[PDB]
Order: sequence, then C-alpha cells, then structure tokens
Amino acid sequence: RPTFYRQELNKTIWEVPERYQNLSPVGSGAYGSVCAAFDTKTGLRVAVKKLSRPFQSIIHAKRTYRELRLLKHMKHENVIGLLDVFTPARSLEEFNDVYLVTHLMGADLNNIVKCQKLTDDHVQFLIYQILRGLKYIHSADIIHRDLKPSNLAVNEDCELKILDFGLARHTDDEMTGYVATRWYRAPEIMLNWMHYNQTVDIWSVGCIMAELLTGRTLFPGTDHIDQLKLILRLVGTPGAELLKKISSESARNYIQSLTQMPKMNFANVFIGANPLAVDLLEKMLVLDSDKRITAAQALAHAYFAQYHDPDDEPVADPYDQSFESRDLLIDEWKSLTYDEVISFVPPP
Ligand SMILES: NC(=O)Cc1cccc(-n2[nH]c(-c3cccs3)c/c2=N\C(=O)Nc2cccc(Cl)c2Cl)c1
Repeated sequence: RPTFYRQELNKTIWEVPERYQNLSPVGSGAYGSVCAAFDTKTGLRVAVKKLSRPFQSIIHAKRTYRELRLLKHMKHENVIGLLDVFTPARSLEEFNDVYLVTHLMGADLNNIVKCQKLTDDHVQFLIYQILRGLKYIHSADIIHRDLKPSNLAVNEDCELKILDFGLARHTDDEMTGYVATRWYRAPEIMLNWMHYNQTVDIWSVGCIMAELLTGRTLFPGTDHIDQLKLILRLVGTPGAELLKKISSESARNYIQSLTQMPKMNFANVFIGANPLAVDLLEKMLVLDSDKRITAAQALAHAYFAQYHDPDDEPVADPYDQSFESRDLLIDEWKSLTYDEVISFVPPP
C-alpha cells in the first residue's frame, strides 16, 4: 500500500498515492472530476478521475461498477485503457471513493476539425482508427452510444482513442436545443424508435466522418424534430419496411406525417470528396439500422486500403455483462466494486 497525500482542488478533497504529482483540474461534473497529473512511477502524464459519491444511490453504485468493469476490460490501442485504480480506504467498511487513472489526452477531435486543415489521408487514418477501436468494442457486445468529437482523444501524431468523458447526467435539458450532445446520435436512439443495437455507433462515425471532410456539423438541428428533418432530407424519408420496425406507434405516426423525400446525391453534398469516402458515408448513414455497414465490414472497405490489415485489427476477450440484468443493493454493488479495485493488475 503506497502513502497517500491530501490536497484540495476546487472544493474537492483529493487523496492520491504520492507517485501522482502536480495535479491540475481539467474537468468537473455531477458524476466526477478529472485532473492532469504526472506519474513519477511510469513517467507518464495521466488523467485521474475522482468519482463523486460513487455509492450514494443504486444507480450511482451500478454506474461506478459499470465504468470500472468497462475500463478494466478495454485493452486496445484505439480505446482508453486503465493505468491504475485506487482508493484511500484500507477496508470495505472504509471504502467510499474511487479514483481511475488513464493516459492524459491533450486534444480531442474538436481541437482538430476547427481551423487545422485535414487531408483525405488524415480522414482515412482518423476514421480507420475509430472503426478499428469500434470493431473491438462491438466484438465484446459493448455499445458506446455517445460517440462524438469530444469523446475522441487525438495526439500530435494523429493517433486516436475512443473514451467517454461524460461527467454529466445526460438529462432532457442536455439533449435539448442547438446542442452537440444530440448531433451525432442515431435517429432510433435520439427519438426512442425501438430497441437499438451497436450500429448506433456507426451512425455517429458517419456524422464524425462528414464533419472531418467538410469541417462542418452534418446534422446541427436546433431541436429533436429539426434534426430529424435535416437527417431525412439527406437520407430520404423511410419506406414501409422501416416504419414497421419503429415499435413506437407515436413515433411511427409522426414520421408518416412528413412529406416524402428521396435520398440525396452525396456526391452533390460532399463536393469534391474522394468517391470512396462518399461511398462509405452512404453505407454508414442508412436510416434502417439493420442495413448500416458494421465496423468489421467498413475496415475492409476500399477507402481504408492504405491502413487496413486484417491480422492487426483484433477482437475483445469475452465480456460478461450479466451484472446489467442483476438487482443488487448499494452495499452489494459497492463490495463488487471493491473486489475489482483490489484485483486490478496494471499493464506491463
Ligand atoms: N456508462 C456508464 O454508466 C458507466 C460509465 C460512466 C462514465 C464513463 C464510461 N466510460 N465508457 C467508456 C467506453 C470506452 C469505450 C466504449 S465505452 C469509457 C469510459 N470512461 C472513461 O473514459 N473515463 C475517463 C475519461 C477521461 C479521463 C479519465 Cl481518468 C477517465 Cl476514467 C462508463
């Protein structure tokens, strides 16, 4: 057990092993806060997330267990991995705080798409890495659900990691209006159409790819309805085959009220794009989620010929998500979490 030292940072008490030096706040939110620090043991610049009251409710306790499980499992070049996890607590009785340590990310993909001039080769490499990371996440039946530029860490070498930097609740207010929180969402998830699957993430990748190509938000709707309209205008209104799959009668009924519209010519939307980019976009941005290209399928697409390597695009180890269907008490979620903290083994 290392020695821990205390330090207040924005009215938060931080109690961290001594190996973590020079803590500087980089983000705050209802679910936690993050600091940059220097890890004297590895020489790495790190991010350290302190979870805010991780066991105050059942939903909180399960969310803390969930993140930990996720993070302990992710071992891929293009996905955030866990360097360390710690608590000041000496026992389960003491246990009330959880800190997570990952590699520090300077820039997100936002601090790239704005002003920084992107070649088609850069778009190729960036999206390739997103897809390579997604293949791995989806192989474990893990769905990101919230892919967007701010959830993608990118270094000076254009190397990329998927993460989820959400410190916030994800409320109705947060999904409302002219907001980037909603711009990358698959329609079926944005509007609660049906039970969704992992292709929600492919929709997001399409929105991201478009924006990288044009330097502009693909669907910057001023609200849910306006956004739907932006979408339908590009990809066309649904036919009867798709309407059947909208299991929400009220959703179905509204979407039938709309003037029918054909799918547009993408060559005329993405003027001057590599035709292979255009092609790939048309296969990502399909209304019917059963017919979207998958991550595995898209890696083999001609657009990525320069990067694609089937012997170096690995799948995940099996991920037991049976806890998700389980009904536990706070104390039980907490002991589960405690066990996972105790048993962490750092990477090589
Ligand atoms: N969703 C929940 O209820 C649990 C829940 C709540 C909050 C975040 C997350 N997820 N999900 C993923 C994924 C990566 C790939 C596919 S999903 C990663 C992740 N956490 C971070 O990246 N943290 C993180 C981000 C920046 C700095 C530091 Cl230090 C940390 Cl720790 C799980």
